[PDB]
Amino acid sequence: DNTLLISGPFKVNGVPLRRVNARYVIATSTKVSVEGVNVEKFNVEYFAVEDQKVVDKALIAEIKKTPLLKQYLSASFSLKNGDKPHMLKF
Amino acid sequence: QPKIGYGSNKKTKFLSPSGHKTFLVANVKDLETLTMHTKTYAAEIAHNISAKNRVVILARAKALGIKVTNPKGRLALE
Amino acid sequence: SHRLYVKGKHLSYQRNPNVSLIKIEGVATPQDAQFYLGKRIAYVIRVMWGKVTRTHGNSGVVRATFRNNLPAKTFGASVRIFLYPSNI
Amino acid sequence: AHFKEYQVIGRRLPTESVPEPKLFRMRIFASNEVIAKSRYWYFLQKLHKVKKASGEIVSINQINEAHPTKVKNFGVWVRYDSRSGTHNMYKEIRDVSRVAAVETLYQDMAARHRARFRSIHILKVAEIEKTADVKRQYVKQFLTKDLKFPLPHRVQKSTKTFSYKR
Amino acid sequence: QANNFLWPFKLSNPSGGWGVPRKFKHFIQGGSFGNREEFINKLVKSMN
Amino acid sequence: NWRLVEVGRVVLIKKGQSAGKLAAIVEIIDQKKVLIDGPKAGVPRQAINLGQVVLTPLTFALPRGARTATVSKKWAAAAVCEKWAASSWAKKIAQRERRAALTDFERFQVMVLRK
Amino acid sequence: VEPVVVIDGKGHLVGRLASVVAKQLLNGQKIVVVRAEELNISGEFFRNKLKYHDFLFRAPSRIFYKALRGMVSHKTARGKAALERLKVFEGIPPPYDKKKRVVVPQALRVLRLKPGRKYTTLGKLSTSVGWKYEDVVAKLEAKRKVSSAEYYAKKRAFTKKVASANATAAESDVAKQLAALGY
RNA sequence: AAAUUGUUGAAAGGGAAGGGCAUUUGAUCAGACAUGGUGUCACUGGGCCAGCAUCAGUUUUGGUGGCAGGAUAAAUCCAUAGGAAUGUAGCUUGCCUCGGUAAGUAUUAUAGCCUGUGGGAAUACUGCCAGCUGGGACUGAGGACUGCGACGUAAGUCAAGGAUGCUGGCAUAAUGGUUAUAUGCCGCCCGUCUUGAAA
RNA sequence: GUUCCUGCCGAAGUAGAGUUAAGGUGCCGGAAUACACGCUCAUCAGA
Ligand SMILES: [Mg+2]
Ligand SMILES: [Mg+2]
Ligand SMILES: [Mg+2]
Ligand SMILES: [Mg+2]
Ligand SMILES: [Mg+2]
Ligand SMILES: [Mg+2]
Ligand SMILES: [Mg+2]
Ligand SMILES: [Mg+2]
Ligand SMILES: [Mg+2]
Ligand SMILES: [Mg+2]
Ligand SMILES: [Mg+2]
Repeated sequence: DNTLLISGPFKVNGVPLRRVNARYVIATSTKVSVEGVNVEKFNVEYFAVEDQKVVDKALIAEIKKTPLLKQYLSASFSLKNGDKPHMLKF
Repeated sequence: QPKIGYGSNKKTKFLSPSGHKTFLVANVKDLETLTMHTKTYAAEIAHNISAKNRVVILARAKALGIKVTNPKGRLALE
Repeated sequence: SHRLYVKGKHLSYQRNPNVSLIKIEGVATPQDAQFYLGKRIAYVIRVMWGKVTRTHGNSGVVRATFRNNLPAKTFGASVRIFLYPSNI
Repeated sequence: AHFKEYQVIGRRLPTESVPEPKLFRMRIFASNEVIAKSRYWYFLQKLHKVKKASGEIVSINQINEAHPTKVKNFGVWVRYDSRSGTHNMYKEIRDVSRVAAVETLYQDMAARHRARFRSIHILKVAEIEKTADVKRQYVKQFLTKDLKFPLPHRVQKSTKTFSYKR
Repeated sequence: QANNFLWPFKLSNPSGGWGVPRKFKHFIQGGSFGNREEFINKLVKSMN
Repeated sequence: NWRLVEVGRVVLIKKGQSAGKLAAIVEIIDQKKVLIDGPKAGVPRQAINLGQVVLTPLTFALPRGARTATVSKKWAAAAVCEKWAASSWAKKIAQRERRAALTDFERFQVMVLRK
Repeated sequence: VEPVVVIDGKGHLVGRLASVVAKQLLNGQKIVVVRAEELNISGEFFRNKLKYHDFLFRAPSRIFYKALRGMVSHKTARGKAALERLKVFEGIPPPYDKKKRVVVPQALRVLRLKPGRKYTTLGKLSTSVGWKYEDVVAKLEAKRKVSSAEYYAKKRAFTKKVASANATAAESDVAKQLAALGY
């Protein structure tokens, strides 16, 4: 149904599993490998805790390898003065 | 400055915001000509009708289910 | 801070009350303004919503269309331009 | 537009009991081929009686610069009518290519004499192989050894409405 | 017959522009009108 | 010291197709225009008005009217690339382009390290 | 970029400064003008004199206010609002004497008027047309310049302290490691 | 009877009454889904609104791919004989701040350069593509089917003779109207004239 | 002297989007106080 599925993880930043519209989202160039988490069961009709824990364990496992990523996901983002989005590489 | 280019669309011409074309009505017999065209037309009681006749016209219009554009005129003000 | 937008000024009308000219900070060239096309504008309590349509001139001023036209007393008033709908 | 040089040759049509008439070659400077052909014709009626109908173009060709790396000294001959009377002029332009030299020539001529491209007529552009034949002084200025001078008009636009620093 | 069958083409003004600032001189003189030969292709595509 | 246009004066193209590339002047056409070749940088040899280009303090020996191969050899011998890299101006240019290059995650790393 | 912009009047042309300020006000920016007595006008002294006369407020600030009001459509609501946004003063009154004052390059006389061309100082014009306060303002300005010299000495000391602090920060590791890694 | 004049009464205001503009504070009025059904407060269908997806028309803006032509670009590069000065490498002479100075031959040497001239090409420009892919903006006109089509083994499906689908909210609201003071700014006899408009 | 409103034919239109001529880009006013040349500031400067 064209709703992207996202996890905080709730462990890291307190954002649970949720549906988000694609156009209201910016994509950064940094990646994590999603192969660890399987992400087949939950679907659109399902949305109409334990699953989030299962997903979060696998995703944290990959998060640990990259330095400082947990801190990045924990903190929020905002535009400071003098920040021009068009130059800003996200 | 008025000119033909300002002319309104035919399908929307002569239409009130309620969507009913106004038709003048003098008596019950003229009201009954609008029996089924309740969607297309709405009745308007003429200025020269007496108060006694207006209540009869309103009752018959309610019975027929025809919208009256100016009820409570000369039975109420404004 | 919780700002996820850039507050921009409303300059004037196109000269046409329907179209409004918006000056956005830190935008000197049309190329810089090309990023902001399609973004949602919000004049702020009551809020009127709109969107950025196209660039205007070489100074980086952009055209904007609101659902209801601005009252013309807001020339120089502060106006918000959000990042969504994002194209990045 | 930015100029282009063109070799143009036209035969002026064969007729009965007339052998193939001599090829009339010229070197036009024009933005495009069409203007070059028309310039060729316009030049040709002056030399002798012709017309577009009475003749044809044999070969239009673009000629690029042989050495667009080397800086060269060109002697340019210009003739035009200050409307009532017409007079010659010899200028010397230091430039890398013949076409760029002609571009600068036309800019300078329009600046100094209020004359258009149509009014101006170019005879012949010649490269000067050896220096000390440069009779003009302003060109001879730049041939001195170890030439050095500072940048003039150094001041630039502020680009901001209000400057705190000055 | 085939050409007459075609209706005269209705063309918008060129998207890029007319080129020279002033149109009303002949092509060699530096204006829009006149015989421009192959360069018509550049103009028409901009207009179409 | 004085910044002078002369044969062997290395210069930087502030605007153009190059969008910033070092070149060495080989010959001076006139006051407003000069001929430059940047064989290491990759800019083609060309005549340019001095308005587009800004001079740099560095200089090196160069015969006037030298061809591109000769200018490349002289550039290599002078090693003006390393000299430019040493200068604070080149460091500032690299600084600013690095500033734009950073990602939001990298910017957050910067913020954390600052604290 | 600031809630309020304080523009010095010295070495500026009335028309260009007024146009720039009027444009800023129409965009909502609040601007205050000070030291308008030493504002400049192109031409000769007589011509500006007779211009202000064929208009005939004597103060330089009022002349600047008229010149700026000529830009703005004051009779409209928007123009009136732009006008209350403006402030003009002869000399620097408090509290702006403690705030640095920007310069508009577009209206600078040094950058605009060619050497060897007659100009006119608005203070002399205002005094000639009947503004009998040019004398008191000059003494206040002299006192302000003495205070500004003291402030400049303090600022030089502050810059020396800033240099020492910058040196101190240099021998710290974290900034150096951050710069090498990124930013 | 109008037109006109005078006394008395009420109100506002200021030397004229007077307007327009802005702000201020208030007072007062209008503001549906009576949503069709089901279930033991929950779900479902219609209509209004907001967003998104996929399309169609119109144009705008990028990025990028392929191909043809030219002097099969011309340069450059590597070659390459001849030639020169803006005359290198040196030697010689005079004088020498004992290291630089001055100019005679010097045609490549402890620099280079220009022509003839061989090879290999690249790039630039022009032109074509019924080549891809991205971001914008305005339009959604039509109301059972019919046509040209495309693909589908086939059945059927579609971007093919004009917009449909998904998500969310859908009201004492969203808001809209009227009226009154106070505060200040501007204007301020009338006609014409004027710009676009007072002036 | 003029001749209710609208439309039509003819010597010698309304609204949205885009493009563009003539023009213009200090402000009122929408557009570079952009570039590049030659000039000129004259007691008739010059719009
Ligand atoms: Mg009546
Ligand atoms: Mg355009
Ligand atoms: Mg009283
Ligand atoms: Mg489309
Ligand atoms: Mg097109
Ligand atoms: Mg190819
Ligand atoms: Mg090829
Ligand atoms: Mg050679
Ligand atoms: Mg060859
Ligand atoms: Mg597209
Ligand atoms: Mg139209």
